[PDB]
This record gives sequence, structure tokens and C-alpha cells, in this order.
Amino acid sequence: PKMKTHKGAKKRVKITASGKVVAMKTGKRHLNWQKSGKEIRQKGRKFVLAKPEAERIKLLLPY
Amino acid sequence: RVKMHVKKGDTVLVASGKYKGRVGKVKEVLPKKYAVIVEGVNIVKKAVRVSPKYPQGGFIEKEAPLHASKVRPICPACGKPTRVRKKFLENGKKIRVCAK
Amino acid sequence: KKGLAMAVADRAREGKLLLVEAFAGVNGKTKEFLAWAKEAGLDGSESVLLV
RNA sequence: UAGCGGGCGUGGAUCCCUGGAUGUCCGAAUGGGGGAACCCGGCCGGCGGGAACGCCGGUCACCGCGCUUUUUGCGCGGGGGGAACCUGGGGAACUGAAACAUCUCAGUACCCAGAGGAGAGGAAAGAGAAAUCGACUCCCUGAGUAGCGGCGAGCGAAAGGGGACCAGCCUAAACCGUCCGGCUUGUCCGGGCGGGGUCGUGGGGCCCUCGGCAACCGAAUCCCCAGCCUAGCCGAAGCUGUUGGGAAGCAGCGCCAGAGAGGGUGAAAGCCCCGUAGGCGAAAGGUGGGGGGAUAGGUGAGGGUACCCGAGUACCCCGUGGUUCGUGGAGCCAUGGGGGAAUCUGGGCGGACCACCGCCUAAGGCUAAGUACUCCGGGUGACCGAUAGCGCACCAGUACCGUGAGGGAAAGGUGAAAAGAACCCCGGGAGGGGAGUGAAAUAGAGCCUGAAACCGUGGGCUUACAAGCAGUCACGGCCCCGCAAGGGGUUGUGGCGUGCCUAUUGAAGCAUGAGCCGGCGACUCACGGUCGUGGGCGAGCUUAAGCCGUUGAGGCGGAGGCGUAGGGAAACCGAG
Ligand SMILES: [Mg+2]
Ligand SMILES: [Mg+2]
Ligand SMILES: [Mg+2]
Ligand SMILES: [Mg+2]
Ligand SMILES: [Mg+2]
Ligand SMILES: [Mg+2]
Ligand SMILES: [Mg+2]
Ligand SMILES: [Mg+2]
Ligand SMILES: [Mg+2]
Ligand SMILES: [Mg+2]
Ligand SMILES: [Mg+2]
Ligand SMILES: [Mg+2]
Ligand SMILES: [Mg+2]
Ligand SMILES: [Mg+2]
Ligand SMILES: [Mg+2]
Ligand SMILES: [Mg+2]
Ligand SMILES: [Mg+2]
Ligand SMILES: [Mg+2]
Ligand SMILES: [Mg+2]
Ligand SMILES: [Mg+2]
Ligand SMILES: [Mg+2]
Ligand SMILES: [Mg+2]
Ligand SMILES: [Mg+2]
Ligand SMILES: [Mg+2]
Ligand SMILES: [Mg+2]
Ligand SMILES: [Mg+2]
Ligand SMILES: [Mg+2]
Ligand SMILES: [Mg+2]
Ligand SMILES: [Mg+2]
Ligand SMILES: [Mg+2]
Ligand SMILES: [Mg+2]
Ligand SMILES: [Mg+2]
Ligand SMILES: [Mg+2]
Ligand SMILES: [Mg+2]
Ligand SMILES: [Mg+2]
Ligand SMILES: [Mg+2]
Ligand SMILES: [Mg+2]
Ligand SMILES: [Mg+2]
Ligand SMILES: [Mg+2]
Ligand SMILES: [Mg+2]
Ligand SMILES: [Mg+2]
Ligand SMILES: [Mg+2]
Ligand SMILES: [Mg+2]
Ligand SMILES: [Mg+2]
Ligand SMILES: [Mg+2]
Ligand SMILES: [Mg+2]
Ligand SMILES: [Mg+2]
Ligand SMILES: [Mg+2]
Ligand SMILES: [Mg+2]
Ligand SMILES: [Mg+2]
Ligand SMILES: [Mg+2]
Ligand SMILES: [Mg+2]
Ligand SMILES: [Mg+2]
Ligand SMILES: [Mg+2]
Ligand SMILES: [Mg+2]
Ligand SMILES: [Mg+2]
Ligand SMILES: [Mg+2]
Ligand SMILES: [Mg+2]
Ligand SMILES: [Mg+2]
Ligand SMILES: [Mg+2]
Ligand SMILES: [Mg+2]
Ligand SMILES: [Mg+2]
Ligand SMILES: [Mg+2]
Ligand SMILES: [Mg+2]
Ligand SMILES: [Mg+2]
Ligand SMILES: [Mg+2]
Ligand SMILES: [Mg+2]
Ligand SMILES: [Mg+2]
Ligand SMILES: [Mg+2]
Ligand SMILES: [Mg+2]
Ligand SMILES: [Mg+2]
Ligand SMILES: [Mg+2]
Ligand SMILES: [Mg+2]
Ligand SMILES: [Mg+2]
Ligand SMILES: [Mg+2]
Ligand SMILES: [Mg+2]
Ligand SMILES: [Mg+2]
Ligand SMILES: [Mg+2]
Ligand SMILES: [Mg+2]
Ligand SMILES: [Mg+2]
Ligand SMILES: [Mg+2]
Ligand SMILES: [Mg+2]
Ligand SMILES: [Mg+2]
Ligand SMILES: [Mg+2]
Ligand SMILES: [Mg+2]
Ligand SMILES: [Mg+2]
Ligand SMILES: [Mg+2]
Ligand SMILES: [Mg+2]
Ligand SMILES: [Mg+2]
Ligand SMILES: [Mg+2]
Ligand SMILES: [Mg+2]
Ligand SMILES: [Mg+2]
Ligand SMILES: [Mg+2]
Ligand SMILES: [Mg+2]
Ligand SMILES: [Mg+2]
Ligand SMILES: [Mg+2]
Ligand SMILES: [Mg+2]
Ligand SMILES: [Mg+2]
Ligand SMILES: [Mg+2]
Ligand SMILES: [Mg+2]
Ligand SMILES: [Mg+2]
Ligand SMILES: [Mg+2]
Ligand SMILES: [Mg+2]
Ligand SMILES: [Mg+2]
Ligand SMILES: [Mg+2]
Ligand SMILES: [Mg+2]
Ligand SMILES: [Mg+2]
Ligand SMILES: [Mg+2]
Ligand SMILES: [Mg+2]
Ligand SMILES: [Mg+2]
Ligand SMILES: [Mg+2]
Ligand SMILES: [Mg+2]
Ligand SMILES: [Mg+2]
Ligand SMILES: [Mg+2]
Ligand SMILES: [Mg+2]
Ligand SMILES: [Mg+2]
Ligand SMILES: [Mg+2]
Ligand SMILES: [Mg+2]
Ligand SMILES: [Mg+2]
Ligand SMILES: [Mg+2]
Ligand SMILES: [Mg+2]
Ligand SMILES: [Mg+2]
Ligand SMILES: [Mg+2]
Ligand SMILES: [Mg+2]
Ligand SMILES: [Mg+2]
Ligand SMILES: [Mg+2]
Ligand SMILES: [Mg+2]
Ligand SMILES: [Mg+2]
Ligand SMILES: [Mg+2]
Ligand SMILES: [Mg+2]
Ligand SMILES: [Mg+2]
Ligand SMILES: [Mg+2]
Ligand SMILES: [Mg+2]
Ligand SMILES: [Mg+2]
Ligand SMILES: [Mg+2]
Ligand SMILES: [Mg+2]
Ligand SMILES: [Mg+2]
Ligand SMILES: [Mg+2]
Ligand SMILES: [Mg+2]
Ligand SMILES: [Mg+2]
Ligand SMILES: [Mg+2]
Ligand SMILES: [Mg+2]
Ligand SMILES: [Mg+2]
Ligand SMILES: [Mg+2]
Ligand SMILES: [Mg+2]
Ligand SMILES: [Mg+2]
Ligand SMILES: [Mg+2]
Ligand SMILES: [Mg+2]
Ligand SMILES: [Mg+2]
Ligand SMILES: [Mg+2]
Ligand SMILES: [Mg+2]
Ligand SMILES: [Mg+2]
Ligand SMILES: [Mg+2]
Ligand SMILES: [Mg+2]
Ligand SMILES: [Mg+2]
Ligand SMILES: [Mg+2]
Ligand SMILES: [Mg+2]
Ligand SMILES: [Mg+2]
Ligand SMILES: [Mg+2]
Ligand SMILES: [Mg+2]
Ligand SMILES: [Mg+2]
Ligand SMILES: [Mg+2]
Ligand SMILES: [Mg+2]
Ligand SMILES: [Mg+2]
Ligand SMILES: [Mg+2]
Ligand SMILES: [Mg+2]
Ligand SMILES: [Mg+2]
Ligand SMILES: [Mg+2]
Ligand SMILES: [Mg+2]
Ligand SMILES: [Mg+2]
Ligand SMILES: [Mg+2]
Ligand SMILES: [Mg+2]
Ligand SMILES: [Mg+2]
Ligand SMILES: [Mg+2]
Ligand SMILES: [Mg+2]
Ligand SMILES: [Mg+2]
Ligand SMILES: [Mg+2]
Ligand SMILES: [Mg+2]
Ligand SMILES: [Mg+2]
Ligand SMILES: [Mg+2]
Ligand SMILES: [Mg+2]
Ligand SMILES: [Mg+2]
Ligand SMILES: [Mg+2]
Ligand SMILES: [Mg+2]
Ligand SMILES: [Mg+2]
Ligand SMILES: [Mg+2]
Ligand SMILES: [Mg+2]
Ligand SMILES: [Mg+2]
Ligand SMILES: [Mg+2]
Ligand SMILES: [Mg+2]
Ligand SMILES: [Mg+2]
Ligand SMILES: [Mg+2]
Ligand SMILES: [Mg+2]
Ligand SMILES: [Mg+2]
Ligand SMILES: [Mg+2]
Ligand SMILES: [Mg+2]
Ligand SMILES: [Mg+2]
Ligand SMILES: [Mg+2]
Ligand SMILES: [Mg+2]
Ligand SMILES: [Mg+2]
Ligand SMILES: [Mg+2]
Ligand SMILES: [Mg+2]
Ligand SMILES: [Mg+2]
Ligand SMILES: [Mg+2]
Ligand SMILES: [Mg+2]
Ligand SMILES: [Mg+2]
Ligand SMILES: [Mg+2]
Ligand SMILES: [Mg+2]
Ligand SMILES: [Mg+2]
Ligand SMILES: [Mg+2]
Ligand SMILES: [Mg+2]
Ligand SMILES: [Mg+2]
Ligand SMILES: [Mg+2]
Ligand SMILES: [Mg+2]
Ligand SMILES: [Mg+2]
Ligand SMILES: [Mg+2]
Ligand SMILES: [Mg+2]
Ligand SMILES: [Mg+2]
Repeated sequence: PKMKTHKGAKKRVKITASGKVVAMKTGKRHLNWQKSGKEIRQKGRKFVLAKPEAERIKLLLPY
Repeated sequence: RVKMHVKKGDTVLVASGKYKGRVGKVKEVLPKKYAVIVEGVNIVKKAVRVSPKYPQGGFIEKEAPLHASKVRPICPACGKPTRVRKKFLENGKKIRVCAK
Repeated sequence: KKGLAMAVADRAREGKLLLVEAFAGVNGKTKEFLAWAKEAGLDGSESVLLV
């Protein structure tokens, strides 16, 4: 009775204006040590998912 | 209580079925069963003796009570609905045309 | 709203609508109203919604 | 509830409503005992000759409170039950986390105590950002937001806004009078009673100046009334024919309608009966602020003084609970342990802490309404119709089962009317056959309709040299319906032929399930999503609770929600 929004998702995914769904690239908080400078710059951006991306949206909706 | 209904021990007409038209004084009215007894609906009870005692009990064509709604009162004319009218002292039912 | 209009409207196009006023047969009495409807084309042949 | 056998009623019974009377015994059970419904007493009085015995009437439990000169007593109260609802004290686990321990289920189940027609809560030591709101409760919304969370599963507020309802009060303390007790005579020590006082524009006490008040408020307390409740009463309009076992059907003409709701009457009735619409009614009891009256209460302004303003409390620390808050930066509310103030230049709060700016007055209590429930009464169903519907339509919480707690069925139908089959016949009876009733007895009494499995009697076809999922195709014979070209039943021979379901790579399978028949039996609903689809409207669309209206009628209600701007963690900026 009245769906609860999944907070785990809300806390780490943003649903874009057109429908797409973005989030940060994985592995970047401690994996490094000297990993290429190119690595961490590209791990700095965010991206779009696809099929889970559509699974994702369902976990929100009021959101 | 409330059982009160059309007529009592007095003259009445049977608009029933078998004895339609027939007329006679009601000799008995039983409110519990909601039924009256006149002089029609006589029935052959070939039964031997009624009560345990006595010799022959008779096949008496005793009058079978009729549904109280199968009989209608009657007064100086034909059978007519009742219409309760009260005088200056108390109350006495007047028929639709004449009185009582 | 539309429905209420379209109903009244549908009923108006059929020509079975009828505004009145001259209820000479006031004071609650069936036989009287019968007279009024008589002299009004409501012969009781058709179902009437009297608003 | 009929039968035998007796009575009553218009000097108005039965019956219905109100009040009263009597009410053995057990049961909170209350003189005492006790294995509830039984046993045994004290005291006062009565009855029988009545001392011994017995009966009868009255009285005698316990606890709390107030008196009582203490004693002994007197008075008021308590005790137990209640379908669900309510508050409080205690308080699980399965389960979810696809294991599990934090967490979840859940402060749920349940145990206990208590309250009442409700209970709880309730007149800010509040909320929290507006220098704003102004008791409490309940609905909508805010909001699945803020936030909580092995940041897992999952949990999940408040302010504000729209509504229902609407109410506010009493004390403690200073201070004055009185009574009792006390000492070391003081506006003194304690205690009871009365006056005084009651709050955040801080109030009150005590002093000085002015009404030395008529007035004005006014009950939640009383009293009267309306009204409603517990029986009731009046209430319009139809006759002829006709078929029928039976008219209410059919046919002709007619009427009533503030009544054409419904039930009954042998079938289908506005006008036959009870009713319906619309009206009327209480000696008695209950209810009764809706209206009216009364009382209890209650209220002004400066100036002065620093008398009072609820203590093992505030406050801090330790251990915890509550909240959205799981130790988190963790306040706030609550409190088991320890330390331990002040009386308004006093204290608490606005999320560690400090300053500033504000809010509020703790440590005493009471308060109606709006809200919850349904044992009970009424009304209504796109609710069931006897394997359904409450477990129970019926003599059911029964029969029966269990030591017990506890479990717990089945069982409705003659007919309009009993008219329930006299009498005769066979029979010990049962049961039949005549007769008789009825429209019908194939309605005959567990009796409406009476399906299937299952059992049997009669008849047609068929079968004792034949190997079978039982059938199917063909032909032929016998029998039967239309004299007739056709079709039905049956089966002799010949061709062909590995049940049904389930589960499986694969089943006739020696894998699963089914004796057979009948009935019961399984993808629902609520809320929230997503897509499609049928419509309304359109840069707009839509209301929610609720209110007005109805009594199957709708309308009002924009609080709020979605959309018209995105990007960013954010500050912020913006078609970027
Ligand atoms: Mg919802
Ligand atoms: Mg979540
Ligand atoms: Mg990281
Ligand atoms: Mg780090
Ligand atoms: Mg390293
Ligand atoms: Mg590499
Ligand atoms: Mg970088
Ligand atoms: Mg009478
Ligand atoms: Mg006849
Ligand atoms: Mg009138
Ligand atoms: Mg009239
Ligand atoms: Mg009329
Ligand atoms: Mg009797
Ligand atoms: Mg009799
Ligand atoms: Mg007599
Ligand atoms: Mg007399
Ligand atoms: Mg009388
Ligand atoms: Mg009484
Ligand atoms: Mg009585
Ligand atoms: Mg009595
Ligand atoms: Mg007696
Ligand atoms: Mg006892
Ligand atoms: Mg007693
Ligand atoms: Mg005993
Ligand atoms: Mg004695
Ligand atoms: Mg003697
Ligand atoms: Mg004596
Ligand atoms: Mg005695
Ligand atoms: Mg005694
Ligand atoms: Mg005692
Ligand atoms: Mg005690
Ligand atoms: Mg005492
Ligand atoms: Mg005392
Ligand atoms: Mg006293
Ligand atoms: Mg004494
Ligand atoms: Mg003493
Ligand atoms: Mg005493
Ligand atoms: Mg008493
Ligand atoms: Mg009960
Ligand atoms: Mg509780
Ligand atoms: Mg567990
Ligand atoms: Mg769950
Ligand atoms: Mg588990
Ligand atoms: Mg699991
Ligand atoms: Mg396990
Ligand atoms: Mg646990
Ligand atoms: Mg909990
Ligand atoms: Mg609780
Ligand atoms: Mg707890
Ligand atoms: Mg617990
Ligand atoms: Mg107790
Ligand atoms: Mg109780
Ligand atoms: Mg109570
Ligand atoms: Mg009460
Ligand atoms: Mg209350
Ligand atoms: Mg109420
Ligand atoms: Mg209360
Ligand atoms: Mg509450
Ligand atoms: Mg209270
Ligand atoms: Mg600010
Ligand atoms: Mg302002
Ligand atoms: Mg406000
Ligand atoms: Mg205030
Ligand atoms: Mg509230
Ligand atoms: Mg409610
Ligand atoms: Mg509401
Ligand atoms: Mg996190
Ligand atoms: Mg997990
Ligand atoms: Mg919880
Ligand atoms: Mg609000
Ligand atoms: Mg509000
Ligand atoms: Mg309401
Ligand atoms: Mg209301
Ligand atoms: Mg003394
Ligand atoms: Mg002394
Ligand atoms: Mg003292
Ligand atoms: Mg003193
Ligand atoms: Mg003193
Ligand atoms: Mg004193
Ligand atoms: Mg006073
Ligand atoms: Mg004053
Ligand atoms: Mg002063
Ligand atoms: Mg009041
Ligand atoms: Mg009454
Ligand atoms: Mg009544
Ligand atoms: Mg009248
Ligand atoms: Mg009448
Ligand atoms: Mg005539
Ligand atoms: Mg007729
Ligand atoms: Mg006919
Ligand atoms: Mg006719
Ligand atoms: Mg004529
Ligand atoms: Mg009928
Ligand atoms: Mg008809
Ligand atoms: Mg019909
Ligand atoms: Mg017909
Ligand atoms: Mg009728
Ligand atoms: Mg009139
Ligand atoms: Mg009336
Ligand atoms: Mg009436
Ligand atoms: Mg009246
Ligand atoms: Mg009366
Ligand atoms: Mg009265
Ligand atoms: Mg009177
Ligand atoms: Mg009286
Ligand atoms: Mg009285
Ligand atoms: Mg009463
Ligand atoms: Mg009452
Ligand atoms: Mg009362
Ligand atoms: Mg008045
Ligand atoms: Mg007064
Ligand atoms: Mg002053
Ligand atoms: Mg001084
Ligand atoms: Mg102290
Ligand atoms: Mg003190
Ligand atoms: Mg204390
Ligand atoms: Mg410690
Ligand atoms: Mg603490
Ligand atoms: Mg905590
Ligand atoms: Mg933790
Ligand atoms: Mg917790
Ligand atoms: Mg944390
Ligand atoms: Mg810290
Ligand atoms: Mg703080
Ligand atoms: Mg403590
Ligand atoms: Mg201090
Ligand atoms: Mg201050
Ligand atoms: Mg200060
Ligand atoms: Mg505090
Ligand atoms: Mg504090
Ligand atoms: Mg605050
Ligand atoms: Mg700290
Ligand atoms: Mg505050
Ligand atoms: Mg106190
Ligand atoms: Mg209340
Ligand atoms: Mg209330
Ligand atoms: Mg309600
Ligand atoms: Mg009820
Ligand atoms: Mg009821
Ligand atoms: Mg009912
Ligand atoms: Mg039905
Ligand atoms: Mg049955
Ligand atoms: Mg039940
Ligand atoms: Mg049952
Ligand atoms: Mg019953
Ligand atoms: Mg029952
Ligand atoms: Mg019995
Ligand atoms: Mg029973
Ligand atoms: Mg059963
Ligand atoms: Mg009968
Ligand atoms: Mg007969
Ligand atoms: Mg019989
Ligand atoms: Mg016979
Ligand atoms: Mg014979
Ligand atoms: Mg014989
Ligand atoms: Mg024998
Ligand atoms: Mg015989
Ligand atoms: Mg015969
Ligand atoms: Mg038959
Ligand atoms: Mg036959
Ligand atoms: Mg019988
Ligand atoms: Mg029987
Ligand atoms: Mg039988
Ligand atoms: Mg049969
Ligand atoms: Mg049979
Ligand atoms: Mg059969
Ligand atoms: Mg057979
Ligand atoms: Mg046969
Ligand atoms: Mg045969
Ligand atoms: Mg044949
Ligand atoms: Mg051979
Ligand atoms: Mg085969
Ligand atoms: Mg052939
Ligand atoms: Mg042939
Ligand atoms: Mg031949
Ligand atoms: Mg032949
Ligand atoms: Mg053939
Ligand atoms: Mg064959
Ligand atoms: Mg063959
Ligand atoms: Mg074969
Ligand atoms: Mg296998
Ligand atoms: Mg094998
Ligand atoms: Mg086999
Ligand atoms: Mg096997
Ligand atoms: Mg198996
Ligand atoms: Mg098998
Ligand atoms: Mg199977
Ligand atoms: Mg079977
Ligand atoms: Mg088997
Ligand atoms: Mg068997
Ligand atoms: Mg079966
Ligand atoms: Mg069933
Ligand atoms: Mg089904
Ligand atoms: Mg489904
Ligand atoms: Mg829906
Ligand atoms: Mg849906
Ligand atoms: Mg569309
Ligand atoms: Mg369209
Ligand atoms: Mg559209
Ligand atoms: Mg436009
Ligand atoms: Mg809403
Ligand atoms: Mg209103
Ligand atoms: Mg209304
Ligand atoms: Mg209404
Ligand atoms: Mg309505
Ligand atoms: Mg009306
Ligand atoms: Mg209607
Ligand atoms: Mg409505
Ligand atoms: Mg309107
Ligand atoms: Mg608006
Ligand atoms: Mg809007
Ligand atoms: Mg607007
Ligand atoms: Mg407004
Ligand atoms: Mg929403
Ligand atoms: Mg858009
Ligand atoms: Mg953002
Ligand atoms: Mg910028
Ligand atoms: Mg541009």
C-alpha cells in the first residue's frame, strides 16, 4: 500500500531529465596507489547504465 | 397483540374459492392461526372417533377454518370494507356506506 | 457537466423537452396534476422526468 | 400443545407498555466450612407442650475512607460481570534479512491492572524561524518528504496548510483570622479549618492614593419546558363476466392516489387483508441544554518594598527508554544510581558546546465536544440461499470425543386446507390391496421437484474353436420406426488400433494419481506503480478530508498533487 522509495538507490543514482539514469564510475576510492593518472580522471566522470537502468527507475517513482 | 382483524362472531360473506359467494354467520375465529369458521368449507373426516373415549366419533363434515382474508363483512347491501368511525363517547366501526 | 448538458440536449433535439411555468395544478393532489398534464400533452403515454 | 378434565371474558379478560410485589439454592457470595448449588453455627425475636429438638424472621465477611472521647461503634465506598473499543504494567517467536548475530516481525500475539459509554489527551518550562502560531483530540495534506538503517532487509516523522469540534479552570507559597498540641512568650514551632492567591503584557502578597459599586460576565452545578424514547391510533379507491381445483389471470366498464413500498390471500391485487403516503397519541418510567430561570463563581490603574511563586526537584554525571534518530556531532522528553541549587538580576528550550537574538514558566490537579467499538435495536444490499450463509435456519456450543484445558457435527419443504386415509380384505405385526380425501397420493407422512453412481423385472439384437485399452472402418444378418429411396438398435466376419493425468531425454509402461457417482474446490481485492487502450480538458489538468443536498441526486470544496527548466554534492547559476 503506497510504495516506499528505495533509499539506497536515491543515495547514489540520479535519474536524468530524458529518462536515462546516471551514477559514478566504480573503483576510485582506494583501488589506486599509482594507477595511471588517465585512470582516475576517467573514473571521475559519471555514466549511463541500460537494462538495470530501467530496473533502477522502478525503485523510485515518487522520485 | 396487533392480530386484530376483519370481523368476529357475526354475519359475513366468503369471497374465498370453493365457497365463493356463500354467506353465513362466523361461528368461530382463531387469531393465532389467523382463520375463521362459518358454515362452508365443510370437510369429510372419515376418521373414527375423535377423543379416546366414547363410541362412534362421527365422520363429521365439520367446518374447516378459512384464511381470515377469505371472508368479508357485510351490511344492508353487499360485502363492504370497514371504516372505523368514532362517536362523541367512544368508537364503533362504520362500513363504507352505512354503519356497523 | 457535459453529460448533464448532452442529456438535456439530446432530449431537446428529440423535441421531447418542455419548459413550463403555468402549474395551475399546484397544491399536492394527483388528480389535479392529471388535469394539468392532460391539458399539456402529457397523456401518461411517455415516461416523464418532472424537474 | 392437540388429548383427558375443568374454567375465564363487553362489571370489559388474554395480550402490549410503565411502575410495584414475591423472588428457594449456588455464584463477587459476604456468619463459618465446602468437592459451586451442600453442611454447621453466634446473637435478637417468633412458632410447636417446647428445656433438650426443629422450623421461621432479622442480623454477623473482608478492605479503604471519614468520623467515634479511645475503647465498642455509626456513616459513605469498594469487591464481580461486560462482544469489541480504551489506558497502563509486563512482553515473545515463527518470519523477513533468500544463512545469521545488529535489525526485522513488533511494542505486534499474549499475560496482568484499571476506566467508561467511551478511554486517552488537554490550557505551553509548547512548537521552530515567520520577531510567526497559541490546550487537546480526529480526518485530509504535507509525505513515502525530512531522516533513520549490518545506510542491508527495511523503518519512517514534525512544522505548516485544508477540515471536525471548540473551554476553559482549581490549587501550593507569601499574608490575615481560628482551634488543638509545644516552649525558651515571638507577625513564634508544628497540625487541622476558613479567608487570601493562581501567572509570562511575568503574577501574587503586604503597604499609599481613586469608585468605597450599582453594573457587566456566568456555568461543566442545579431547576422548568420543548423535543425524543419505552404500548398505540386514523388512514383513500371495484364491480361484472370468464377459464380454472383455486383469480390476483383473461374480457368490459370504473375509481383512488401526499398512498403504484412490501407482505398475504388456493395463480400474477394501487382499490380483498395487514400495510404504504400523510397525520394523531402517554397516566407512568427513561432521556433532555435544544429553549428558559437560578445559584457557584468571576473583574480596575499607578507608586513603594524585594515577602512568595511547587526539592532530593532543577542542574551535572553513570545506566537506559521514547522520538525519524540503531552512539551518531545527539539535543529534546522520561528516569534506576551518585553529586546536588536558586525564587525572576530565578529557571527550562530553539539538535554537542559558547556568545548574541528570541520562545516558555518545570518539579500540584480537573475539564465537555469532535474520535474508537458493536453484546443490544432499526434500516439497506448488482450479500448467501441448507456442502452456501454465523459452528448453530432445526431443542447447538448441543449430541458425541477428551482426565482436563479443549474439540465439535449432522439435521430445513405433505397440502390451498389434515381433508393425515373410516370401513372391508391378506398379515402376529410391519407392509400392502380395495375404498375414500385432494387439483394432483408418481403430494401418503422425513411426504415438493427427485439428477448420477448403484440394484432389479420385462422385452429386442447377441454370445460356449475363441487371445481382448474393448473401440473404429466396411460389409452382412435379425429387430424396429416412415407401405415406400431412408434412418434407429444389435453384432457376425474382415481391416486398423500401446487407457487418462502427472512427471520426464524418453511412458502402454512393471514410474505418479484416481473404486464409481454427485456436490465443494484454486490467479482475488486494496493501495502504489508501469505500459497499452476508451474518453474529458489542455500550458494546463485534478481535487482530498469536509460542507450543503438528497434518501440509490448531486453540487460546493483548490488545501494539495502532477506538468510549464535544467545542471550541480552543494553554495549557485540558468536554456544552460
Ligand atoms: Mg495512498
Ligand atoms: Mg531502501
Ligand atoms: Mg567510494
Ligand atoms: Mg575517504
Ligand atoms: Mg596502499
Ligand atoms: Mg592495466
Ligand atoms: Mg579528478
Ligand atoms: Mg378488533
Ligand atoms: Mg369457483
Ligand atoms: Mg397538501
Ligand atoms: Mg386526494
Ligand atoms: Mg389526487
Ligand atoms: Mg392450549
Ligand atoms: Mg383443536
Ligand atoms: Mg362465559
Ligand atoms: Mg354492572
Ligand atoms: Mg376494560
Ligand atoms: Mg418492575
Ligand atoms: Mg413488572
Ligand atoms: Mg419486579
Ligand atoms: Mg414467597
Ligand atoms: Mg466461602
Ligand atoms: Mg452481609
Ligand atoms: Mg459440599
Ligand atoms: Mg431461638
Ligand atoms: Mg401437646
Ligand atoms: Mg419455645
Ligand atoms: Mg431459618
Ligand atoms: Mg440464622
Ligand atoms: Mg474487622
Ligand atoms: Mg488492603
Ligand atoms: Mg475504621
Ligand atoms: Mg482518623
Ligand atoms: Mg469529618
Ligand atoms: Mg472513640
Ligand atoms: Mg486511646
Ligand atoms: Mg473502630
Ligand atoms: Mg454503605
Ligand atoms: Mg458478552
Ligand atoms: Mg499495552
Ligand atoms: Mg530471529
Ligand atoms: Mg516484510
Ligand atoms: Mg530468514
Ligand atoms: Mg530465506
Ligand atoms: Mg537456517
Ligand atoms: Mg532478535
Ligand atoms: Mg519496536
Ligand atoms: Mg503500546
Ligand atoms: Mg522497548
Ligand atoms: Mg524487545
Ligand atoms: Mg489491582
Ligand atoms: Mg475493566
Ligand atoms: Mg468500569
Ligand atoms: Mg463517564
Ligand atoms: Mg472523553
Ligand atoms: Mg459519543
Ligand atoms: Mg477525560
Ligand atoms: Mg491520544
Ligand atoms: Mg487526564
Ligand atoms: Mg533565519
Ligand atoms: Mg509577521
Ligand atoms: Mg498555525
Ligand atoms: Mg499561552
Ligand atoms: Mg493531535
Ligand atoms: Mg478516526
Ligand atoms: Mg474528518
Ligand atoms: Mg550512506
Ligand atoms: Mg543482507
Ligand atoms: Mg519499528
Ligand atoms: Mg496541521
Ligand atoms: Mg489543522
Ligand atoms: Mg469527522
Ligand atoms: Mg462530522
Ligand atoms: Mg498532647
Ligand atoms: Mg511534650
Ligand atoms: Mg506550622
Ligand atoms: Mg507556620
Ligand atoms: Mg501557626
Ligand atoms: Mg494555622
Ligand atoms: Mg479560595
Ligand atoms: Mg488581582
Ligand atoms: Mg505589586
Ligand atoms: Mg459549557
Ligand atoms: Mg411505548
Ligand atoms: Mg413501539
Ligand atoms: Mg386520523
Ligand atoms: Mg387500519
Ligand atoms: Mg355488484
Ligand atoms: Mg375473476
Ligand atoms: Mg390466463
Ligand atoms: Mg381488467
Ligand atoms: Mg361509465
Ligand atoms: Mg403476493
Ligand atoms: Mg401482473
Ligand atoms: Mg409477477
Ligand atoms: Mg403477465
Ligand atoms: Mg399485493
Ligand atoms: Mg393537509
Ligand atoms: Mg406525522
Ligand atoms: Mg405512519
Ligand atoms: Mg407527535
Ligand atoms: Mg395513544
Ligand atoms: Mg413523560
Ligand atoms: Mg400529563
Ligand atoms: Mg408519577
Ligand atoms: Mg420521574
Ligand atoms: Mg427506562
Ligand atoms: Mg432514552
Ligand atoms: Mg446519562
Ligand atoms: Mg423555554
Ligand atoms: Mg448570583
Ligand atoms: Mg498592584
Ligand atoms: Mg521586606
Ligand atoms: Mg526544600
Ligand atoms: Mg523549596
Ligand atoms: Mg521528588
Ligand atoms: Mg561508568
Ligand atoms: Mg541520561
Ligand atoms: Mg536512544
Ligand atoms: Mg550502529
Ligand atoms: Mg531503536
Ligand atoms: Mg549516523
Ligand atoms: Mg562527542
Ligand atoms: Mg542544548
Ligand atoms: Mg535518576
Ligand atoms: Mg540559581
Ligand atoms: Mg527571565
Ligand atoms: Mg541569568
Ligand atoms: Mg530540561
Ligand atoms: Mg538539560
Ligand atoms: Mg523549543
Ligand atoms: Mg558531548
Ligand atoms: Mg518554547
Ligand atoms: Mg504539591
Ligand atoms: Mg474529551
Ligand atoms: Mg470526547
Ligand atoms: Mg467515522
Ligand atoms: Mg447489532
Ligand atoms: Mg442489526
Ligand atoms: Mg436488519
Ligand atoms: Mg436474494
Ligand atoms: Mg443441509
Ligand atoms: Mg459465531
Ligand atoms: Mg458447520
Ligand atoms: Mg438459531
Ligand atoms: Mg443464531
Ligand atoms: Mg433438551
Ligand atoms: Mg438449538
Ligand atoms: Mg463440520
Ligand atoms: Mg397448514
Ligand atoms: Mg374433502
Ligand atoms: Mg397426523
Ligand atoms: Mg390402505
Ligand atoms: Mg375384500
Ligand atoms: Mg382382516
Ligand atoms: Mg417378526
Ligand atoms: Mg393394514
Ligand atoms: Mg386408491
Ligand atoms: Mg412424479
Ligand atoms: Mg408412470
Ligand atoms: Mg406425521
Ligand atoms: Mg415424517
Ligand atoms: Mg419413509
Ligand atoms: Mg428414480
Ligand atoms: Mg424415491
Ligand atoms: Mg436412478
Ligand atoms: Mg440396470
Ligand atoms: Mg436389464
Ligand atoms: Mg435383461
Ligand atoms: Mg421392439
Ligand atoms: Mg483345434
Ligand atoms: Mg489402443
Ligand atoms: Mg451398410
Ligand atoms: Mg447392414
Ligand atoms: Mg426374414
Ligand atoms: Mg417381423
Ligand atoms: Mg443400422
Ligand atoms: Mg466390431
Ligand atoms: Mg473388428
Ligand atoms: Mg490389439
Ligand atoms: Mg528420470
Ligand atoms: Mg520395468
Ligand atoms: Mg498393467
Ligand atoms: Mg514406484
Ligand atoms: Mg514422485
Ligand atoms: Mg500407471
Ligand atoms: Mg497425477
Ligand atoms: Mg475417486
Ligand atoms: Mg492407487
Ligand atoms: Mg476405499
Ligand atoms: Mg468427485
Ligand atoms: Mg462447501
Ligand atoms: Mg474459482
Ligand atoms: Mg494473477
Ligand atoms: Mg484502482
Ligand atoms: Mg493499478
Ligand atoms: Mg488515450
Ligand atoms: Mg481524445
Ligand atoms: Mg488524452
Ligand atoms: Mg489555454
Ligand atoms: Mg487526499
Ligand atoms: Mg458545520
Ligand atoms: Mg443530510
Ligand atoms: Mg449526508
Ligand atoms: Mg440519496
Ligand atoms: Mg420524497
Ligand atoms: Mg427513489
Ligand atoms: Mg456525494
Ligand atoms: Mg447543488
Ligand atoms: Mg492553491
Ligand atoms: Mg492546485
Ligand atoms: Mg490554483
Ligand atoms: Mg480556502
Ligand atoms: Mg503525491
Ligand atoms: Mg512536461
Ligand atoms: Mg538538486
Ligand atoms: Mg554559472
Ligand atoms: Mg539561447
